[PDB]
Amino acid sequence: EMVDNLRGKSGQGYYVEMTVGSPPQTLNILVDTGSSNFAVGAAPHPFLHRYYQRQLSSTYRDLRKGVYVPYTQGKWEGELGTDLVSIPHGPQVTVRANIAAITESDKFFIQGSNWEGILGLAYAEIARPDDSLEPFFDSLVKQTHVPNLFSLQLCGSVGGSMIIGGIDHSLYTGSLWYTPIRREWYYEVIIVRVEINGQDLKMDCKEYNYDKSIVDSGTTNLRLPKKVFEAAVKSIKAASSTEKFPDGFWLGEQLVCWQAGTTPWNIFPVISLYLMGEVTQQSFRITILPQQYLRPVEDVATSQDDCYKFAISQSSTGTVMGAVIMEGFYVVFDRARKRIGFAVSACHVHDEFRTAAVEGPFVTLDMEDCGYN
Ligand SMILES: CCNc1cc(C(=O)N[C@@H](Cc2ccccc2)[C@H](O)CNC(C)(C)CCCC(C)C)cc(N2CCCC2=O)c1
Repeated sequence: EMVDNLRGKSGQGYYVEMTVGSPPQTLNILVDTGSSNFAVGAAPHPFLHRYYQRQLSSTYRDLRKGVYVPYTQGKWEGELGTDLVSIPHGPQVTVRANIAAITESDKFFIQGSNWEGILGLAYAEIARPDDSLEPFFDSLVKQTHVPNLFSLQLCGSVGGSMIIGGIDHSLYTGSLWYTPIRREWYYEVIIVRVEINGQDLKMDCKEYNYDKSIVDSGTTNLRLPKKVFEAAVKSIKAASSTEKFPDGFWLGEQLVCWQAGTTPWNIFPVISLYLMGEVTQQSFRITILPQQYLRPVEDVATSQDDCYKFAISQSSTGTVMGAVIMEGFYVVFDRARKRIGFAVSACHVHDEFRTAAVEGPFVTLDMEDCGYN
């Protein structure tokens, strides 16, 4: 009954329906594996259709502590408190959790996104103000009999499914390949190799993980360390040289459009990200097609064409495998076994020539540890 319980709009995040307070106040909350704070708009804002009204909740408890959270994009400040929370289209349980009441924000809420809050699903180590603020999932597991695990199937209006407490076999095909969660703070993993159209980038694998690599459903793009990003773009341009695009495109500052239905998918290469396996020197790879890294930008004004933005960008905080990477894959966040599984999704991207895939195992003779720290 949790299938297709996610909605969203490209580049604006995926959200699930939740209720906070008593009586229940329904709100759409963005699913974010890239942070650990559960926060909801709690005051009027230009882009908010509704918000959390603490005065109307008889079960609310103020913690008398303020909180500030800065993201890559946007930031907000609010008041900490606790209240009862439930997930209509999820496990039928009610738990008391910490909630940050957003009273001030900057470039956080998105006009027309349809969500009013965020659910940080990562670990307490990155929660603000500090790790003593128990994240929502932790509270959920402690207070209920929900297994310490959740899976996300993001599909490219959009939708998807967030299965809490288990794995839904009808949401993927083939095998599930697991990569270790290197450290329990962000969902940190290790990339051991990167290929652009079968051609290895030939780089010390530590570069791919400088200073860390994570799985973040709350970030749109595939963000790469400067060195890797430059190498990647050079290779993608080479592969697509039959057409020349302005530098602004490769910088993600400009759209590229083609007449409706004529996008030349074939001139863009497949990007392979090899992830560390559960066994020494073993790995598996997930393949990304341009249908994933060329994000469609819907606009009625430009509807005679199909327009896209390059969804691969530079980062100075490590590799971020965002939503465009997760789309088309069934991703299992097995917190109980400190590992993340990937499998081809029931809504995977593909055309008559290529398809997104999860393949393994691959072996490496190199004995180097790809971990940066
Ligand atoms: C979906 C909206 N699009 C985005 C979002 C973000 C972004 O910062 N997302 C937040 C959550 C968030 C913030 C605002 C609105 C919605 C969700 C995420 O937690 C960061 N995780 C991090 C990176 C791990 C940081 C967590 C900080 C906390 C203090 C732990 C970056 C994007 N960018 C920036 C350039 C490329 C790109 O795609 C595009």
